[PDB]
Amino acid sequence: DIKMTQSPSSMYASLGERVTITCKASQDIRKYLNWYQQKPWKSPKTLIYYATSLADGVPSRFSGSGSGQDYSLTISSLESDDTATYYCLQHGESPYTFGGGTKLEINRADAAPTVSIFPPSSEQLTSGGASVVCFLNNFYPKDINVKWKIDGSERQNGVLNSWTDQDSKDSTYSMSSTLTLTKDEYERHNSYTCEATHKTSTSPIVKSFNRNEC
Amino acid sequence: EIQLQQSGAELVRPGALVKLSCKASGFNIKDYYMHWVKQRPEQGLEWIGLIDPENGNTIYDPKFQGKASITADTSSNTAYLQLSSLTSEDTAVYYCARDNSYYFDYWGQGTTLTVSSAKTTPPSVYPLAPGSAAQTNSMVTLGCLVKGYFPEPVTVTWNSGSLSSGVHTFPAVLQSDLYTLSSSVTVPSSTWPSETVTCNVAHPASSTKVDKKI
Repeated sequence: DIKMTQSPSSMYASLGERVTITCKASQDIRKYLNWYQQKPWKSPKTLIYYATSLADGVPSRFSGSGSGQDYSLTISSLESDDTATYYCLQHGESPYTFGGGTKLEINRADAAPTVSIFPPSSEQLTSGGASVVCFLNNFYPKDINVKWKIDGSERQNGVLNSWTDQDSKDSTYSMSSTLTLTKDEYERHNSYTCEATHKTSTSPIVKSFNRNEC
Repeated sequence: EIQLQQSGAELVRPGALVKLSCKASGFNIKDYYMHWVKQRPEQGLEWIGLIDPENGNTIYDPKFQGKASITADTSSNTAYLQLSSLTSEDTAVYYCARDNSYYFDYWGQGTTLTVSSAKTTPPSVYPLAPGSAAQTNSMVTLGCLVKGYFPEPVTVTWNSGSLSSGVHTFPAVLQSDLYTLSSSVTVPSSTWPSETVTCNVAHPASSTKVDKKI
């Protein structure tokens, strides 16, 4: 019945920067608007209630204002752990309505990933499978590309790539790359390399190992 | 003190019905409104409905009329959420929350409801140890490969939660009725192998709980 519009959808800002998120309703909601913060895979936390009041244990760098149909939340000086998704919620009319949310990412200085590569573990080889894992940790920006090469520029398919969310402490990202194979096919090849290209260097990071497992 | 316990995870079939529960501790539900909130995978929060447990009044969002039904039992301090004629779109995390008149002050940890016809498959847990000191620092990077499980979720932990610093859990990727997830912990070269680093995995939908020392 009452439509909430949140803006922007996603934003990037640097530490010590002042941020402002907006929420507008389709009709005057009489100041019955709240703000929630959601950290990845944790239930939401209330920041502000009744447009301007600060909820339980929220820092003073958070504030809110607005009246009628226009509302805004403002974070005065960005701290690394303000990475989260923020939502506004109107409760002036039933049914209560959430805005679409805005994702905030901390802009930070580029960082190069530390790469690690693990061959198939014994436990797994014992069951007929061979998974090769490659970890790329604490890099920035998120933009990165990994390729797997089996015995040369002979690269492959059957890989699973996953990125964490942004770190609350140091504002970096991390990625896992898993090449999954059968014990059978693994034992027919010699070298396994995962290359990553990241703007922090014109050269690719070629991390390798030779099966030569005896 | 106060806690809202939820059913945690369930695999249900397309077309069937389900009843979720929310047991409150530390306070009487007759005294507050209890709300039910939904959140699809990479999506926003959606308000479902409320109930005044004191003298049973319920308000829903029209979207869920004749789909969702909320009940509550003052004698067992439990709010309920039954959904009917389940389809894929019902795969979400449903949270219950306590309304203090101003905002939602307590939330349950949520219940992952997966509507699908795949079967329950427990995870295989494999340790990731270095082939010599993971020299991409004087910190050793270790890990765990949690593969082939269904449905979501799994909660990986290190040393029973004692190790939270230097931890990176990468979200699951689905690949045909099966998910893969990994975690990495980076410790000082002085604490391993000298000190025991163990990863604990739990898969609620299959009652599997595994502990892998590396």
